[PDB]
Amino acid sequence: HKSEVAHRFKDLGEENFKALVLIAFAQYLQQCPFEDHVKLVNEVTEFAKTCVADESAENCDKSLHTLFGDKLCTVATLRETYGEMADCCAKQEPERNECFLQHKDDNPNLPRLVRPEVDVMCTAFHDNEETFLKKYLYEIARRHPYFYAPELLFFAKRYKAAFTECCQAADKAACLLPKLDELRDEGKASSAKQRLKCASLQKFGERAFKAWAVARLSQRFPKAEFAEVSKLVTDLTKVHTECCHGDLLECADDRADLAKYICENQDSISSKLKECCEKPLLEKSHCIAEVENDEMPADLPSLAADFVESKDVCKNYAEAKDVFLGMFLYEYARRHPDYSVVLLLRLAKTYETTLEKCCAAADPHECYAKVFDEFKPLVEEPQNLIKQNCELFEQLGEYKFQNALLVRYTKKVPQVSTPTLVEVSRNLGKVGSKCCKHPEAKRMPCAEDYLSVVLNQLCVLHEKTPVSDRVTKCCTESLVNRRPCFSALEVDETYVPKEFNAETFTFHADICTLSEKERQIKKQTALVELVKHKPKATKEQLKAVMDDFAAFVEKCCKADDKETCFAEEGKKLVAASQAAL
Ligand SMILES: O=C(O)C(F)(F)C(F)(F)C(F)(F)C(F)(F)C(F)(F)C(F)(F)C(F)(F)F
Ligand SMILES: O=C(O)C(F)(F)C(F)(F)C(F)(F)C(F)(F)C(F)(F)C(F)(F)C(F)(F)F
Ligand SMILES: O=C(O)C(F)(F)C(F)(F)C(F)(F)C(F)(F)C(F)(F)C(F)(F)C(F)(F)F
Ligand SMILES: O=C(O)C(F)(F)C(F)(F)C(F)(F)C(F)(F)C(F)(F)C(F)(F)C(F)(F)F
Ligand SMILES: CCCCCCCCCCCCCC(=O)O
Ligand SMILES: CCCCCCCCCCCCCC(=O)O
Ligand SMILES: CCCCCCCCCCCCCC(=O)O
Ligand SMILES: CCCCCCCCCCCCCC(=O)O
Repeated sequence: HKSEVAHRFKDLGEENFKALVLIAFAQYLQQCPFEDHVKLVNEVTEFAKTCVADESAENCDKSLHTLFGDKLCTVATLRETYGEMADCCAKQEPERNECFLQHKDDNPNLPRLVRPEVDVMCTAFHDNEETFLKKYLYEIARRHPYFYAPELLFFAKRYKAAFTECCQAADKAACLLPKLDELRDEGKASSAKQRLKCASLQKFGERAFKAWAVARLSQRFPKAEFAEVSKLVTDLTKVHTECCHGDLLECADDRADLAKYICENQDSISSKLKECCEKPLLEKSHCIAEVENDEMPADLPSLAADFVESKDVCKNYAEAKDVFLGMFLYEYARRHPDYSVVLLLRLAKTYETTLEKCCAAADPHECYAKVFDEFKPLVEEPQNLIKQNCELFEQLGEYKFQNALLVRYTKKVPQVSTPTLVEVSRNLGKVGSKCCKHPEAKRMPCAEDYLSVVLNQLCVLHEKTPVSDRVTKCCTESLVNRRPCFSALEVDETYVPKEFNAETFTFHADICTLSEKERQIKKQTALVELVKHKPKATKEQLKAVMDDFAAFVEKCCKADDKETCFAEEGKKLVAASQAAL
């Protein structure tokens, strides 16, 4: 109302307010120590409480943008430490605010955050939970300055749930370590996803983005009328566009206003939002973004009537090409929550190509009579890819599925570095476990959701240091062609076997003494090097060498004086292996 900071403090509650202020400041003042940020937070919090006590107390009617900038410009070492950023303080609002957005550091050169020992974590968590939690919130925020602050706070609350539970349990390490792995992977995916949607808006443009949203919103809210979906898609593009411009408060206000619109209109949208729409502002937009798909209307026609049979198909199309194509996308996607959005975009684009050709024909109805037959192969290709891979994740388990991928992908693009081949192949196997566990109807969307970040990881890595033309081609293909292109890659014909290196296939007794993870990575590193040396080896021959090594490790980890039969019984492996292939 009169005091933005008082209204924020009253909507958020003191605990959330303090945490969000810490995140916000940590993301701009990335090189100031924890101590100094605790101080900014306590000052902003005591100021906010004076505004809550009296909205017309001094400085309480200042904009939150103004107060944020004022406190940044108050920092004593700002020019010494952040240089150019201090020059933003010479400008007036709103130009000061825009100058700060430009001058955050993407890659602050901070050491990797090392996971301490369970004992050390659980003790620190016990002795001062808030300093432990807030210090890690600070460490993560300074390192991820574009991470949406409310989403970083939702992660913090899950970390705190994981410590509260696990620091009291019998086997602390057995409880905690898997939860921290899941959270790390979920957090990294959310950080990659957030960056990619903004890069993609810029790369592929606003039209592609609105198509993507029509498809997603129609799957989620299949009972909403097209005009409601189109209104939601218009507001969603504005939210996403503001959010990518990088102003946290503008992004939060835009999200909150859309959340409120959706909650005020549940009857026109979904029967699934009641619980989300009872949450406080902080959790409401988060909650909606995760909501389950509504059930579609039971009694939906064939799309044939409006999109093939109707004699007004070309007239309807020519009148507003993107609205008609959007209506097609809406009707297709509301019927297929089991499809990837990109599959729905391939279908939409196939229909566009066909109406473009055939609406420029004397008997349009004849030219486009059988358009629906072109959808058959497009739909099956990813359905088959999922069946074949999710039934291999069955036969094998996660680890041996990663191994099957390792051999498949090393043979397709053997020029890729071993660490990239091991990383992507491990990650693609963990996409198996996230998504092959889901029923049929959720498999292709789960797969899409996780492949988009996995293949972006692989591409970004790749275009910073290229190695393969065919990878570059798939990475610079259209949105809809990227995955099909990767899946179309054939075993590399032109690749020359890599010259045998004796070191690479030398193992010691330490291998018996590594975590499960490090031992899998050492083995997977060797496997890739095996395929790189002998790319001609077949399934039968590689299984034979793998089973030989498998039998070697088990024998040479049981034996007395292990490190010798590793040297000795291990040179027998490497000779027997070379000949055999
Ligand atoms: O690109 C990255 O930097 C990344 F986001 F870390 C990613 F590794 F690609 C990832 F998608 F997060 C992921 F961790 F591989 C994963 F989430 F897909 C997973 F495989 F671990 C899960 F199981 F979550 F799918
Ligand atoms: O690969 C891309 O860059 C792309 F933009 F995603 C696309 F393939 F062109 C598309 F977005 F799907 C699309 F074809 F333009 C469309 F399907 F979105 C549309 F044109 F049909 C509609 F009007 F439906 F938005
Ligand atoms: O974009 C999607 O993937 C989606 F599924 F359509 C959606 F995420 F539900 C969303 F509805 F678009 C949305 F962004 F989550 C939202 F609008 F519902 C919101 F409430 F989160 C915001 F806050 F954006 F309003
Ligand atoms: O078709 C499939 O099996 C798939 F799983 F959907 C796929 F993920 F797209 C993939 F094609 F396997 C792949 F992961 F994209 C890839 F093979 F292209 C690669 F990323 F692993 C490499 F590095 F080999 F290019
Ligand atoms: C999100 C704020 C609080 C986070 C508390 C967790 C700190 C311990 C784990 C940090 C190490 C990096 C994450 C990981 O690899 O699991
Ligand atoms: C002066 C420092 C104030 C900065 C605090 C930022 C507060 C963010 C509010 C987030 C509200 C949630 C909205 C949403 O994502 O739907
Ligand atoms: C081995 C890859 C991940 C595990 C599940 C198999 C995924 C293959 C199909 C993915 C296709 C969805 C996106 C698309 O339509 O292009
Ligand atoms: C000249 C080639 C040396 C032969 C050594 C092969 C090492 C690779 C085996 C990788 C094992 C993965 C599967 C398993 O656990 O058995």
